[PDB]
Amino acid sequence: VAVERVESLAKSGIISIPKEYIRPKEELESINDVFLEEKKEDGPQVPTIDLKNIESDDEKIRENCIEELKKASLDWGVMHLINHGIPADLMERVKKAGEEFFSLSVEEKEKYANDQATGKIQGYGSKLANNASGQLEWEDYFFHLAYPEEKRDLSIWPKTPSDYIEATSEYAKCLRLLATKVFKALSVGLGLEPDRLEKEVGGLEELLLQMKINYYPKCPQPELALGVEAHTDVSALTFILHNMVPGLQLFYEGKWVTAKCVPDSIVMHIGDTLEILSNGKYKSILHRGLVNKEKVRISWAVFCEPPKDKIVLKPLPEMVSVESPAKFPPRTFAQHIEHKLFGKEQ
Ligand SMILES: O=C1c2c(O)cc(O)cc2O[C@@H](c2ccc(O)c(O)c2)[C@@H]1O
Ligand SMILES: O=C1c2c(O)cc(O)cc2O[C@H](c2ccc(O)c(O)c2)[C@H]1O
Ligand SMILES: O=C(O)CCC(=O)C(=O)O
Ligand SMILES: [Fe+3]
Repeated sequence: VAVERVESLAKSGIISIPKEYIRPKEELESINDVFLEEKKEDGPQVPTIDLKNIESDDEKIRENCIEELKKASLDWGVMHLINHGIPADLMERVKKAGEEFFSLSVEEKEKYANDQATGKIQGYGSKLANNASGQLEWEDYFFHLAYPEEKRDLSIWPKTPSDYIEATSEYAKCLRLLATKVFKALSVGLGLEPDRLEKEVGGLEELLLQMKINYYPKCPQPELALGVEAHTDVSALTFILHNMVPGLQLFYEGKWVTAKCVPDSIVMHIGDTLEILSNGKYKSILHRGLVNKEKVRISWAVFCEPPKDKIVLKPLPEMVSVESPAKFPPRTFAQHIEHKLFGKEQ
């Protein structure tokens, strides 16, 4: 087998992209210039949610915050979080370190190469074709478990820069605390006890935080390919950071909306796991990512997942009634992923 990285392809000189990266004719029609889309101020826009008072002593003020978070989650399922409590400089250090790692040569990064054939899913890689179509996406990435600390495999974490492990582990610790706050506000919104949702996804013991760094090289024909294909996140919650280069688009009310860059904010996605548990109340939105020919785009996504086999996911009893039948059958995290993959393959 040959090992092809998109970064190498982007530097091979080619002025035209391989056939494997061109989307189907029907899909190409919806792809435009990400820079112009970013400028449009008409139509629905991704909501910005302020979490300053999410845990305020003032009852009226606290409830107003919880209510705004609830509404955005029921409608969009995605949002720009501000006043989230995570130090701005810590985030700068995480991004700087990621940029230094991907700044190394491909040959150097290959020393961290993953190997799916033997179950080694953590490390440097690029998505391999997994079905008849043979479609490929314009991106490389690095994936690894970031929390709980005792479950980590530090041996595969970048050794360059020297502070990658230190900054990434502290950031992971901060996100874990923020997740607990979001889970409580969301529980209360559904009329459940404060600790209900986080408990159903594994609690402090079983809940996992996976880190995926997405690297999108410049593309010579940006309107024929996608950085990431259209999909919904299978996680409970997803927290993302980026390098102020536009690219994320959301499929809202039948149309692809382009997300704007909001300084010091953190994008949060409601994932399939919470959508299933709430029987469809909280939305797991369809989204994708565009590439361009002028700037390299990078993003840092942290997926909060429940144990893959230990828990059977299904609508909670309180969310199901004769008038509101279950919208999803019972399945584990692993079985859910397999079902989604089985869909496209078929
Ligand atoms: O490789 C993958 C993957 C993985 O290696 C480890 C893990 O813990 C979760 C994962 O999730 C998969 C997935 C599949 C379909 C989706 O719609 C989606 O959002 C995510 C993904 O393919
Ligand atoms: O969307 C994604 C995703 C998600 O939504 C939820 C989740 O819990 C894990 C995830 O991880 C995906 C992934 C991991 C390793 C890979 O090698 C890869 O190609 C893809 C990512 O794509
Ligand atoms: O790069 C982004 O904005 C997000 C990519 C994405 O959807 C994912 O990694 O699941
Ligand atoms: Fe996603």
